[PDB]
Amino acid sequence: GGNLPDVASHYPVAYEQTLDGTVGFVIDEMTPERATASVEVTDTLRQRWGLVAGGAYCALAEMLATEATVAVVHEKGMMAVGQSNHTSFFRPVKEGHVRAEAVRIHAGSTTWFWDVSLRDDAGRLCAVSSMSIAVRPRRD
Amino acid sequence: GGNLPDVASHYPVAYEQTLDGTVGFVIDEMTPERATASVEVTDTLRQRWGLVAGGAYCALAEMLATEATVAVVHEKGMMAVGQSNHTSFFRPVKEGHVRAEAVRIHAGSTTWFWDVSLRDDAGRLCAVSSMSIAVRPRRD
Amino acid sequence: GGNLPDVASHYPVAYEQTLDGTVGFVIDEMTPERATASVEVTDTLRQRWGLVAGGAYCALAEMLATEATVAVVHEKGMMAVGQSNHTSFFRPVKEGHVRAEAVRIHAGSTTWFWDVSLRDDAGRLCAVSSMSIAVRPRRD
Amino acid sequence: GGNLPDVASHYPVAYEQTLDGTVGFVIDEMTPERATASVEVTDTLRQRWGLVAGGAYCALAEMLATEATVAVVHEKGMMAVGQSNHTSFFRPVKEGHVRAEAVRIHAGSTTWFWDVSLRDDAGRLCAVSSMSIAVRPRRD
Ligand SMILES: CC(C)(COP(=O)(O)OP(=O)(O)OC[C@H]1O[C@@H](n2cnc3c(N)ncnc32)[C@H](O)[C@@H]1OP(=O)(O)O)[C@@H](O)C(=O)NCCC(=O)NCCSCC(=O)c1ccc(O)cc1
Ligand SMILES: CC(C)(COP(=O)(O)OP(=O)(O)OC[C@H]1O[C@@H](n2cnc3c(N)ncnc32)[C@H](O)[C@@H]1OP(=O)(O)O)[C@@H](O)C(=O)NCCC(=O)NCCSCC(=O)c1ccc(O)cc1
Ligand SMILES: CC(C)(COP(=O)(O)OP(=O)(O)OC[C@H]1O[C@@H](n2cnc3c(N)ncnc32)[C@H](O)[C@@H]1OP(=O)(O)O)[C@@H](O)C(=O)NCCC(=O)NCCSCC(=O)c1ccc(O)cc1
Ligand SMILES: CC(C)(COP(=O)(O)OP(=O)(O)OC[C@H]1O[C@@H](n2cnc3c(N)ncnc32)[C@H](O)[C@@H]1OP(=O)(O)O)[C@@H](O)C(=O)NCCC(=O)NCCSCC(=O)c1ccc(O)cc1
Repeated sequence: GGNLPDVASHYPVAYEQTLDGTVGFVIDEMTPERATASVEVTDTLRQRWGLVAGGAYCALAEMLATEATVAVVHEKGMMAVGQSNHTSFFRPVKEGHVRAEAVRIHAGSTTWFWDVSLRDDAGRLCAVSSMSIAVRPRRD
Repeated sequence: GGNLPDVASHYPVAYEQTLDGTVGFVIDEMTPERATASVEVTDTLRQRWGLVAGGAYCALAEMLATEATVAVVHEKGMMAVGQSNHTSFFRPVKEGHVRAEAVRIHAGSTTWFWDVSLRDDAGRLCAVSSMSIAVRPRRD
Repeated sequence: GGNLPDVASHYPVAYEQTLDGTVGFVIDEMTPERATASVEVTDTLRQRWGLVAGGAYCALAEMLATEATVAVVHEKGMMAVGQSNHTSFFRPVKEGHVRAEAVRIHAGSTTWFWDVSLRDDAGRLCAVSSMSIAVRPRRD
Repeated sequence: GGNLPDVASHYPVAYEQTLDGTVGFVIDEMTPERATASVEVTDTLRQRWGLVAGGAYCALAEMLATEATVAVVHEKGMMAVGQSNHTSFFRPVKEGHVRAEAVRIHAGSTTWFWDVSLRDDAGRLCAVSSMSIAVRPRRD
């Protein structure tokens, strides 16, 4: 179950069948201000040229940012969803792992912003994602 | 597979095994200025809350934009990779298909820029992605 | 007064003393779904290398997008403000004019999105800005 | 003026006459990895609603990031221009100063990337800008 925050008795999609569980993401640490996650590179994470697909780093970042926000706001009657993701790609990843670290930089009443760094096994900065997370009252 | 441009005799990773083949993306039209693709929504595309993951829209966008660039520049001795992807999420998608249309808006010597709209089965605009593609001389 | 929409008896800053009036922006057309604006290039719009400063195209886009939203939402008791601007720069402008055209692509209850194209005197696409406009109940 | 890097004997436009000189931007520190600048808020920086215009944060960011790149690459025969600017707006600024700190996060051969934070007099983070800078061989 990816070590995601446990905020509800039931979720619509079991984690392992999600896009996230399919490609094998796992959350390591999570606090209100910071969170980390990682994944092993396999072909399922790659595109046909053999590099990790840009959308894999975006998916990693948005799950980490979104769920770190859910962790806080769910018990407050709020829902949180990705509203925008700007990801830039500095160095490709061919194999090994991708490690993500999300740092909360603003927590507003309606929008939280996380900066997510994505590093290879050598610790080099391969991508960054700025995630903006919409926070809204839950619908009934 | 998935009807990508056939520009080389073999590829590092078989399409059906890539992230893109796993989630079921299929390219329909492709021209130097415009390309379309679509995918059937299934759990493998969703996150745990039962909506299509933002990363899925981003990966559909970047494949369509990048591969549409490859189809032109590969024979000219160039490589094309995603360098930035800014995606914004307007309406969630729970089920059906996601249909993408990529329109080329600038074709520089070093950077091509594509705007990709992602629509649900009702035609509603659920996400947009601005793809910047780096075009460089092949190393090998 | 830049032909901005007249929605209030008093504004805190006279338009001519604004950043916008300083560099000489003027709105030409405005509807709920589309709006246009232009400016003459002068040194005040340039940076020290003699090209139009990237922030000039961003300022043009955000005023056009924001105020086209104000035009609709003000009389509804709402305020509208720029929440994010992603601008990409395809060709520099040395002299002449910059013309902007803003197309509304999503109008949500809390967020409207405008795509803004910025063209030179030859009609070439020099920059694009994706403006996301936050819409909130006015404070008292 | 404004304490920019002095890398050439003359410049196309005198700084005091540029957009940047008109609004009063001043660079404080500059190193190959980090740079700071600030500006006093006056009407010339604001829009009509009395808040600092988003374009002002963007122009302060892009000048600091681009000029910090110029200071390194100019002597190597390169030019540096802003190619993308993604700025997000967290808290408005009504008066005081805006202080910017640019941190270099990637220095590629063709693209440098800078993250610029913009803070008010209380130290609060009011906007962030991700600057991508293109680095190319000079034409003349
Ligand atoms: C975008 C947003 C409204 C979203 O709020 P959020 O992320 O949920 O943050 P939160 O709602 O927690 O509020 C943070 C601060 O925003 C302000 N704010 C938020 N909502 C409101 C509201 N309904 N009414 C007044 N102020 C508000 C207020 O300063 C608040 O601080 P506090 O008084 O609550 O301590 C808020 O982050 C924000 O105000 N950001 C700054 C927006 C900004 O300054 N943009 C650039 C100026 S407007 C764009 C422009 O350049 C322009 C130029 C010419 C022209 O003619 C028109 C526009
Ligand atoms: C970024 C890039 C160089 C990339 O090139 P590209 O996407 O491959 O397009 P391509 O290289 O095909 O060339 C497009 C045009 O860019 C210009 N360009 C490209 N390479 C060069 C070069 N090496 N030298 C001079 N101009 C060039 C040239 O105008 C070209 O047209 P043409 O003469 O070739 O017909 C190009 O898209 C571009 O120049 N964009 C505009 C950049 C811009 O104007 N940004 C805003 C101004 S700089 C940032 C700023 O505000 C600032 C403020 C204060 C300050 O102190 C410093 C900076
Ligand atoms: C961002 C926002 C909430 C803002 O709303 P807006 O721009 O003001 O638009 P508006 O509020 O007019 O609502 C449009 C539609 O959004 C939905 N929506 C808006 N607010 C709500 C709400 N409070 N509750 C439920 N649905 C809402 C609803 O579908 C609405 O349609 P309608 O039922 O009202 O006709 C809305 O545009 C939106 O829902 N966009 C889509 C967000 C999305 O699908 N993102 C990607 C999935 S979440 C990110 C992710 O990938 C993830 C992955 C793994 C993981 O573990 C966690 C997350
Ligand atoms: C975009 C750019 C080429 C620009 O280069 P830069 O910012 O100047 O950095 P620089 O050129 O200094 O080189 C950085 C590294 O990039 C790689 N690189 C740069 N130029 C080249 C080249 N001509 N050929 C091969 N690799 C290169 C190389 O790894 C280099 O490290 P090194 O071997 O030089 O030490 C580089 O930053 C980069 O390669 N970024 C990563 C691009 C990326 O991985 N995007 C995601 C994958 S491609 C998009 C996608 O998902 C997709 C999916 C499906 C599909 O069918 C097609 C595409």
